[PDB]
Amino acid sequence: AAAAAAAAAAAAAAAAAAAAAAAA
Amino acid sequence: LCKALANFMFDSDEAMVRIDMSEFMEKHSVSRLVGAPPGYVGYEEGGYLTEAVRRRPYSVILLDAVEKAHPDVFNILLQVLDDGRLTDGQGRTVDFRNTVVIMTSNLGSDLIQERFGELDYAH
Repeated sequence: AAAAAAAAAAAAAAAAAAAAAAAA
Repeated sequence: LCKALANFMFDSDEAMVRIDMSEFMEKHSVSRLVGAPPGYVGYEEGGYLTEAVRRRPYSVILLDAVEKAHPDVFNILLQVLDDGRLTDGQGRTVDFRNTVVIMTSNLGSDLIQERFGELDYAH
């Protein structure tokens, strides 16, 4: 008589980063 | 003579930082040695001169061929020789209180070759 435990289920994401440029 | 100071101080000629200012004949290479602001390209790297101090602050900073560059590179060294402070692109101060700044040129070389004889050192 076991009961299936609901989980925590850790997740993930990321993030870029642009870069402008001078144009001499 | 600069390598002699480096050899006296550090037992090696190239245990130092030489940055030859003939490479900086344009203005904007100020950003090469002090870095680039937040937003722009080389932000996460720092200026070359500031990082090279920030590792080993007791060192010798050599500038050679100082007549080659643009005249307004030398607000950076106004900061430097006022307080030993320099603020790279990330915005932290770098202590230059253990550094020696040597600048060389060949300005009056015609005048020196002409008049080193028959003249005192002072005038």
